[PDB]
Amino acid sequence: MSNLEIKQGENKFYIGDDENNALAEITYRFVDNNEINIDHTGVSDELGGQGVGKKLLKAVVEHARENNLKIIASCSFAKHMLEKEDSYQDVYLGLEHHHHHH
Repeated sequence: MSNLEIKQGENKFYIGDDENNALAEITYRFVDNNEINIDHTGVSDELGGQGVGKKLLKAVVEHARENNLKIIASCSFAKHMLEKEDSYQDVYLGLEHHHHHH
C-alpha cells in the first residue's frame, strides 16, 4: 500500500522493500569536488519500458543540475544510457573526438 517511494540511503537511492529487495538502486560518490560518478546501478530491467532506472536517473540529474554537479559513470549501464540521452546533456560530459560539425 502506497509503496513507490525512493528510499534515501548513504549516497544511494533505492526503490524496493528493503536492502535485499532493492529492485532498482543507484549510487553516486563525490570523486573530486562537484564531479560525481554513478558508481553502481543495480536496476532490474524487465522490458525497458518498465525500467525503473529512468526514474532514478531523472532524480539524480535533476538534483545534480540544481547542485552544479557534473555526472560521470563508472558503470557502463548508466554511462551508455546517458550517452544516447541528449536530454541530460547538461551534467553529462561524455567523450568526443572533436569531429562535431554535427
